[PDB]
Amino acid sequence: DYCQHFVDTGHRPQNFIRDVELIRLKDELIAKSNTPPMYLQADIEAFDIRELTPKFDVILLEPPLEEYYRETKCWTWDDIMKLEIDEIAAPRSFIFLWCGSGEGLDLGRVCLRKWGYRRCEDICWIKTNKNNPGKTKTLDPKAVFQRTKEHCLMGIKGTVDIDLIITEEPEIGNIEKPVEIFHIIEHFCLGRRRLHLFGRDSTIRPGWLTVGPTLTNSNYNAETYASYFSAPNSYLTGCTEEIE
Amino acid sequence: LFPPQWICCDIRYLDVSILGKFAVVMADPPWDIHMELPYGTLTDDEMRRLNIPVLQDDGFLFLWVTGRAMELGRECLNLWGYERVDEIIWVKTNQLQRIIGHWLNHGKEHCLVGVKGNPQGFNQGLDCDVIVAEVRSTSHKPDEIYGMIERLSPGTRKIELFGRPHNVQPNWITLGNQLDGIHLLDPDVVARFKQRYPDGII
Ligand SMILES: CNc1cc(N2CCC3(CC2)CN(c2ccc(CN4CCC(C)(C)CC4)cc2F)CC(=O)N3)ncn1
Repeated sequence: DYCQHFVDTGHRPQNFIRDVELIRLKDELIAKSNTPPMYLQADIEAFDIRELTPKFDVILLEPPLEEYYRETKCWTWDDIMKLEIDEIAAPRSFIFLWCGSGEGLDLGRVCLRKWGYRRCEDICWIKTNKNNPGKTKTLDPKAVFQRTKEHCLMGIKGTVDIDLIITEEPEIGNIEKPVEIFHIIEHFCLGRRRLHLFGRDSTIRPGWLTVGPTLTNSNYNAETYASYFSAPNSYLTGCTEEIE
Repeated sequence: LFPPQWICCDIRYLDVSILGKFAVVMADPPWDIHMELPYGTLTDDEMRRLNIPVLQDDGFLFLWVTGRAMELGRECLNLWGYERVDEIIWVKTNQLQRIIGHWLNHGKEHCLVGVKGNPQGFNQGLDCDVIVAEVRSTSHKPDEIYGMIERLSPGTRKIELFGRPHNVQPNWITLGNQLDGIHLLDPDVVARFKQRYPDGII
């Protein structure tokens, strides 16, 4: 049907998905609850991660895979898997790990278990090519099929939305992940201590602490940050009215 | 012999050695996922114990996974001697082309792709890892996957495990316990079957 058609015309099946009640006040409660954005330039290879406190309710981990530059310092899964993520994750906490679409779908699960998480949801970023159908993909040798998506694995430890993200393939060498991942995360109401490892200037954002090597500016102060969650704010979901 | 063949049986106890080698294996097993059960499941060990490795020397395995079977299927895949090299997802739509564990609503189904040995002469790259198709009936896999498999490895012998009567397909041998008897046509298969099951009962 549609896979016969992609072998015909160059349009990925997902080019044809359409539409891609008011939970709007929720977004207002996230926005009122949101800490000011904090950010910190740090070479995470060389950075004692422990210096990040307190312990985080949510970690979004977007390490720069060598596969993202399949056309244009890359981390191997060797490197990622040595991160001491378990040291900064709150006893009950969540992780969202961008795994790409190769070995990462396997190695990333080794990581989720190495750090104490169970996989909860596999969220797929499905990339349409409505604006450049005549440009197929240069496959990994191991590949059987054209690879046209990326996976973001969700993990939990301790005790409304869909698992699909449909957008158009970024330009070769643009590596930004769909901003929609932040909405999915924020709508879960998991806690207000949110950490984005390997974020960039372009990803800084209210409600989040961003740490990554390419940041050009930093404003992080552990005491200033900690101050945002002292009582009576320690346990808010991020989705409630702030305590007066 | 090109046309549909099938064998009603318990895949646990059937001697799959008689069926020979297959360029492609597909299975949509009844994993023992988070309780429920509108059908009878296999335990983890029975899935580990399945005799997939006799079925191929070089070729591909297509393994449907859901829930915790996403991790368990990766284990069986590796124990059976395969390496996962791809992963197809099916996006479930309605007849007007819109989309239809605890934390998120599932819009998709996963099918791991595994390779074993050194398959040669395959049209790797023709399709993409995404299927979009209407849900024809509950718990049914979309026909598009057979198209993708045929394009991948045209003309070759294929076997489906845990298929149901609608899954019968040219070039395929379907195994399933709700199938209508035993319909076989390829002589060598009919030979090793009569030699192994003279009185025809697993
Ligand atoms: C005991 N040993 C056996 C068992 C055996 N069957 C075992 C029972 C069998 C038919 C064959 C198939 N099943 C079934 C139904 C649904 C699924 C889930 N999946 C998930 C992915 C989708 C969405 C692509 C598609 C749906 C899996 C299943 F497995 C429902 C059903 O009724 N029967 N055949 C021989 N030996």
